[PDB]
Amino acid sequence: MNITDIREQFPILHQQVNGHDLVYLDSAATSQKPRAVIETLDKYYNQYNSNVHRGVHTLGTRATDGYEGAREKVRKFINAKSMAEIIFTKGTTTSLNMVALSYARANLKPGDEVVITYMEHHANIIPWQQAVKATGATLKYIPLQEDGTISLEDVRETVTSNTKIVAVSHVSNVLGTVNPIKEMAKIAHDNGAVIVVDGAQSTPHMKIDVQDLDCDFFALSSHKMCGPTGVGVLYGKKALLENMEPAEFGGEMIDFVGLYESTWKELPWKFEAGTPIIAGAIGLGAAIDFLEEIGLDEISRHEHKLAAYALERFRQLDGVTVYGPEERAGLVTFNLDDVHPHDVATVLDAEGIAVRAGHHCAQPLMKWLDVTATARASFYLYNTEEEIDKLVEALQKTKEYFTNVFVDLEHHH
Amino acid sequence: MNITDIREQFPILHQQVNGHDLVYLDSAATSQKPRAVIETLDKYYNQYNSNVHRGVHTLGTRATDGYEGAREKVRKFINAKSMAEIIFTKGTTTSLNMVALSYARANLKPGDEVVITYMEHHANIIPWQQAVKATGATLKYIPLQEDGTISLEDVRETVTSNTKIVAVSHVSNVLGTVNPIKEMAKIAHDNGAVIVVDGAQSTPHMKIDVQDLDCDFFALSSHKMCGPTGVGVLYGKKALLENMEPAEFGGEMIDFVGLYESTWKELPWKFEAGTPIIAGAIGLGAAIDFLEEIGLDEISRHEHKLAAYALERFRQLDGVTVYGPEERAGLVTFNLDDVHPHDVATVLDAEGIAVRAGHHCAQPLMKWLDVTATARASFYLYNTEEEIDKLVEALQKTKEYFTNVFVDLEHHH
Ligand SMILES: Cc1ncc(COP(=O)(O)O)c(/C=N/[C@H](CS)C(=O)O)c1O
Ligand SMILES: Cc1ncc(COP(=O)(O)O)c(/C=N/[C@H](CS)C(=O)O)c1O
Repeated sequence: MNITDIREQFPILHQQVNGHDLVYLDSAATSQKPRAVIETLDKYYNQYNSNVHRGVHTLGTRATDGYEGAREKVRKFINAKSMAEIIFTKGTTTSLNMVALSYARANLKPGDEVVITYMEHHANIIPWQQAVKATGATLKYIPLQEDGTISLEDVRETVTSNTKIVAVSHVSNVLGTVNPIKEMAKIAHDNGAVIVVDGAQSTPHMKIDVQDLDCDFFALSSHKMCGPTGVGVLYGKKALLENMEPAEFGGEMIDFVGLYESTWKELPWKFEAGTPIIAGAIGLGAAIDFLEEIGLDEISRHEHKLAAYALERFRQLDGVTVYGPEERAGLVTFNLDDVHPHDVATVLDAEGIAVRAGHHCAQPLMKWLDVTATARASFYLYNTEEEIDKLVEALQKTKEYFTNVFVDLEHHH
Repeated sequence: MNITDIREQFPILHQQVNGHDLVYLDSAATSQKPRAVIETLDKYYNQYNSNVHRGVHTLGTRATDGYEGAREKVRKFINAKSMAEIIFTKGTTTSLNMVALSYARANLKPGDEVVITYMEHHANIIPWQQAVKATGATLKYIPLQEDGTISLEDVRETVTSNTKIVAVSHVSNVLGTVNPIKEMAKIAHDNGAVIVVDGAQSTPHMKIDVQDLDCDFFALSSHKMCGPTGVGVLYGKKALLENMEPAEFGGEMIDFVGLYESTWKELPWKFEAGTPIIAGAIGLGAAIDFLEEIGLDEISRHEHKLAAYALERFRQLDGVTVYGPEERAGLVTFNLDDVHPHDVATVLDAEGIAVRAGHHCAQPLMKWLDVTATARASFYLYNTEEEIDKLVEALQKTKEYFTNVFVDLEHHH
């Protein structure tokens, strides 16, 4: 795995910001794309764009074969058994809302529980809050251990015979924790519940095999895994999708439409109403080909190396707190003592470094952490240890800078 | 308006299919894109892709300014009063489903009516069938005149004081009829109902001014108007959106998230959950700049010329039926006597010509027309009368060809 040759494929990395080489450490907010994906979108619009299915003309057939070809690439990439289980959506958030509307609101009654965790992103909280309110069910939270991991004993305790859905992140976008999803799915299934996995932050960075995880649903976003914006996938086991009703209705997802009643197409098209995200899905297929050629296990190994390096170097800084466990995915969320993280991010961008500040769409977790906001640097296959050095040197300088302005200000008054 | 200079901007037009120059007459299924839009997507991914809002770093700020900049371009393009009324969605179909879920299912009771028309596309039928079933309301259809137009007297008769929603196409994707939306909105409003306008086939081809139409909601798709796939808009009057709940829930559309309850952001972001369709929406902004530079009234005038030319030349063909009115948008749906339209489309694609065959997502209309399927040639700003000549010459040849094989076959047996 040669990071020079990989970085050469991403045109956006090669520019300056504020007079310094760009150091992009915000891939958990969104990833950058390689020429193979951008040129796949260009070839689509320059050569074979047309609407898909009912192919009667040559371009239509090429676009349809491109779109359904990318569906098979996704199926193989997450090792689903069938294309019927792969639905294209606009992103993880819409995929999780479809499960909450079509599966939860059909299957919850008073007394039933949906169980989630305090580290969930909003997209894997709010649809369940609304689904339990619609149905009179109960929402419950699995508690976290002090390092931000989940114990399977707390899972066993929280999940009961009244639990119908457990919904949990594969990897946290704030703590970097990799949750024990395969063992959580066994506990859910032992209690008669399904498990819904939010895979937005695991899919780009490590191999996913839905048959080994035995998850009932799994959701992911293209824009975090070198693919186009505006596209995602919902995987669900075929026997559950077959019994769920559509979340949206219109052309392409019907078989017969009468004045008052309609019948639906087979899977997966039952869940894809209207003209689909044709270019984006073909571009996500190209992103998967690109990542597979590098190797997801190679990419996870490089991120293990960068995360171990970063946590060591952050422990060299005084006055910095990092949240979450030592064993983790490729990201570090932190705060500097006495500097607001938005000001940390502002000053780092003046040195060319892009990180994110705020609650990262996880307000209940920030409350658990007893902070109002954090800064996060996150890594992917095109980042290097030299970029981590630049980050830790800039945080040192930021600390000294805010120390010096404070000392100066205090002496002034 | 110079069609040579416009066609030079669309790289896809310049190729052969089956050894003949491509003649693309399927823009009502999807439009082709000019280099200005494809290069806007390339510049986004090559230079300033990042996630949007809470901008702390330079690329994030550029992408956010691009995305919200395209929102203002849309506002001005349809003459909405505020960006709060412009919501980005994945397409017309999702925009109409959001009104059916968030407005209709909140506002219908037994005895209330939703009124639509027999020429509606499925995307403006099925969400209302489901919304009235969910609520116990009643679905009613405005009947059509014999040429496939709607009389305002039938509108007045169908719409009653129990009607809460009238939903109607601006332009039919099969008949080419341009419906009298501004006068239908007055009739709806006089009865206490809102009007929902499906503008998928009008927006690409003629100026839209939502203040003059006085529509309460209006839905459109980027891919039909020279823009990227996977993106659309829902416009709704601000006072109606402010009272509607979100259709999907997650990050970006909240203000506060507690364990069990959340509060929503202001408009329009209340309706945009999760990472948005960043590249696609910036590319739809480029498509609008491109169309505005040509002039929507110029484009409508060129399509009036092509449609008048086509209807005259089709009346030169024996054994061909065209459906719908003489005054129409830029499309012609037809059948050849005794040839199935799928075989018409197959044979035309052997001469390089792309048209569409089937029910065009309007099965109740096909039943009204007493056919099971039709062929459709549809035009846009890059098509010419020479392409119509090629179409009518090929239909003549198709007719003779099927005549000759039949005569031959009959003599054989
Ligand atoms: C664990 C996890 N779950 C769901 C989401 C929502 O994904 P999206 O915004 O692509 O719909 C995300 C996206 N998180 C944001 C922006 S992707 C971030 O971490 O900056 C996520 O990380
Ligand atoms: C009048 C009208 N209403 C709604 C739609 C659905 O638009 P989309 O598929 O972009 O969600 C369409 C799209 N019609 C199809 C494919 S765009 C066609 O006519 O071939 C339409 O024409």
